[PDB]
Amino acid sequence: KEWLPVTKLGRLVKDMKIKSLEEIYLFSLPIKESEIIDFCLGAALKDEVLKIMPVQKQTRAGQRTRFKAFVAIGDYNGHVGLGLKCSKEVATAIRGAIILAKLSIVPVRRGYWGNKIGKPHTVPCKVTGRCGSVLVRLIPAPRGTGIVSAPVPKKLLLMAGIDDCYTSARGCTATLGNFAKATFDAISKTYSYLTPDLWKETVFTKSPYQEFTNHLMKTHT
Amino acid sequence: MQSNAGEFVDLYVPRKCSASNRIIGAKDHASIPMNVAEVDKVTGRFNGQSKTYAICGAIRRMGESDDSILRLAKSHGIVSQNF
Amino acid sequence: HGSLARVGKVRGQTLKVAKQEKKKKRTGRAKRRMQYNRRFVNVVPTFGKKKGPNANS
Amino acid sequence: GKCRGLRTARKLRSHRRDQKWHDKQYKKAHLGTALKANPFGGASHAKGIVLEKVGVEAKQPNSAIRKCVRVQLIKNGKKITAFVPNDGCLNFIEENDEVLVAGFGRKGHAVGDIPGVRFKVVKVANVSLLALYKGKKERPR
Amino acid sequence: PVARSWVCRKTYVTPRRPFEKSRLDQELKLIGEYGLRNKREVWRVKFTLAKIRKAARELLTLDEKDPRRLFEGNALLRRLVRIGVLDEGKMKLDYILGLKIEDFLERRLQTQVFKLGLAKSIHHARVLIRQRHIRVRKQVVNIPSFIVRLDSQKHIDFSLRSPYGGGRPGRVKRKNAKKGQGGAG
RNA sequence: CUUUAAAUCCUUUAACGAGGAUCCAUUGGAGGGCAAGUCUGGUGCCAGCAGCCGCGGUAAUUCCAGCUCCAAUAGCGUAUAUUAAAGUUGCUGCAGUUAAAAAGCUCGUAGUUGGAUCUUGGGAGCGGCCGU
Repeated sequence: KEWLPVTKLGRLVKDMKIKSLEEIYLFSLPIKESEIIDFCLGAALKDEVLKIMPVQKQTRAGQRTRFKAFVAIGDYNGHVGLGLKCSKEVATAIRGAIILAKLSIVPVRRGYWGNKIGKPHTVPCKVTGRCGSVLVRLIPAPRGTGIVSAPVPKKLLLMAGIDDCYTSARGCTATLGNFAKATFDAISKTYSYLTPDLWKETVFTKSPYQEFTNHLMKTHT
Repeated sequence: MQSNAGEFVDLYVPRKCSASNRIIGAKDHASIPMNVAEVDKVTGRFNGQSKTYAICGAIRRMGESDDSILRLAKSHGIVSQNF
Repeated sequence: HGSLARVGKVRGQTLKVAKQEKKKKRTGRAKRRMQYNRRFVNVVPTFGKKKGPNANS
Repeated sequence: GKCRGLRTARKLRSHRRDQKWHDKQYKKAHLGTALKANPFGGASHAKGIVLEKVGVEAKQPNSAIRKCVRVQLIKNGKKITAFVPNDGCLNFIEENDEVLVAGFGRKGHAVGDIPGVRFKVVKVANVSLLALYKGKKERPR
Repeated sequence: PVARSWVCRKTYVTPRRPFEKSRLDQELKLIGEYGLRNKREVWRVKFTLAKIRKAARELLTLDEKDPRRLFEGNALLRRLVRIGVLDEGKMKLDYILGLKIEDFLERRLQTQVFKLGLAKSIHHARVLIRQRHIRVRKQVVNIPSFIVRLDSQKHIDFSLRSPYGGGRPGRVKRKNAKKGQGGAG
């Protein structure tokens, strides 16, 4: 019940000294504790099992059926994850893919179609993502358009807090793993796109491994 | 990233490689913000203030990460112009 | 087996149960009101998986 | 495309025109062969006279005997195996009875079990085979 | 060569995916909440919005100070202000995009008769209108779809020729009076 | 009464006209795709269902029925031409090592596409070095 952090970054997060995962994602820090995302976005995180997929390896005697679970996670206001876990039983696969999704959550940059008034509602620019054959293209749309999409990326983009978006998939989208990964690769690349908004030369703030370098020496081994 | 009113609206301003000027994603785990210690020019001791250079994973696996820091330190007066 | 002589075998020999006398069902918006009042305003979140409308065992 | 010339409109058009005959759906619908060969002669339905009742063996894995009817049409005089759809409805069809025949669904293609049967039976002697099956109408005798 | 019109359009569009659980969920929410009778009734309000929305987006491609865009814009805004869907603070045509189906069902004369407190429920309100009880400026409106204007809202009340207003008592009361007098002698 | 050439229909209106308000809503489905029963009875690769994968060989969630549920609703199914879906005709925009696909090779006339290079610096004013 009482969480015990093993990594350096998890120890800072627990002690309320790094106070938002915006600060973690500024330094591209690998999150490997599951309870960092359960700490910050804990109440605004919702889980939907995209697919239970039975996979098999042919053995001396019959097949060894394991179950691959795709879980899409995210708060309906900034962040999405996509976790894939293969296990012998279905409950272990789901739970493991919830954890792997949480670890994997990324922030989505969201911009404006034309008029720049109120809160942002859409993808900031045309961003393609892919794995396998599946090429997914996310396109900025006007306010109230909804997510014009296939039901899988529609489910991730809802979870990303994107209200409005035009999609355009390509290749074998019927293979869900590739399609869910491709649309997750497409919203991954929103804060990896250099727009003119992001030209103001970088002011390098101090790392959480430097800001609290004197705290980490005593707080744990 | 202002709206019409002027409010800064995006949820974090991502770092940007000092060598290539290309932004560093939330999961580019081969990035490196390297702090170079400064010198009291008469003494030759650590001041407490330091220069901070960020590099994206792409340049690090490209093998150009050392020559980038070499230019950045030379372009900061750390390394001699002669060199 | 089963050439042209076995036509209507099963449809022929089904034990013809009479259709039960039923109270007539509402139509138009009345059905659709009854439907809304069943789906949303009644039920509260139950522990475990949600069952179907015609869930029987 | 492959020639991106500003004055390549007859090369781009005439190429598409030529390659469009390798499309199967197009060539079918734009030659006179598929239409002159079609028993219905490019109609939705057609009436024909029942001449014999046939028991067609299901393709395989599922092995039942599908009660179709060999039908001679009125318009062409062409001969057709038309599937009698619902359960035990071959009892509603005698010899020398006008049947309205329709397609099966797959637009001049065999559907599931039945091999070389492209058509189904809709009406028998100007009475719908559903009304006979449900027993809302009786056969005119 | 006859002297008839033939001009007619559809007012609805059937959705592409017929069995989306999330769509069937939200549309039956709209029906039950605003007391409609079929999915065509939601689909036609959705299509009136999509037309308005398509028009609004077509104007947003045109440059500012384009006389077509100013005239057509101001007209579309004034049309939405009149029917009481868009506020007079929000008559810039980028606020039409931030506009939902619920706001047009709010202006439905069934839902206004409910919210003005001269009907008990949303389902009662349709009965009253459909049984020609209510009037809008001495005009008996029989039809619940009447989009009530912001000009025309407070003039909604019972018809003068209806027993819920100052009208002749109805068929049931008049038979029950004749039964009450038939029983006594 | 009004309507109308004369009528009809609507509208208006006396009088009648609703409790199982019998004044009784259907048409298709309920394995998945695709919203909705592993409910009971019958049948036993038969009868049949099934656009597709498939269901039926005696526990049939798939047949034939009863109950129930789902969808659309005064409408709903079926057949067929056709449009989108089809970035599965590709101008936008597809492919061609191995999945179907580059001529055996070169020349070559139409066709198509074609290197760089020929007016620039100023004179004048307004607004707070810049913009018309």
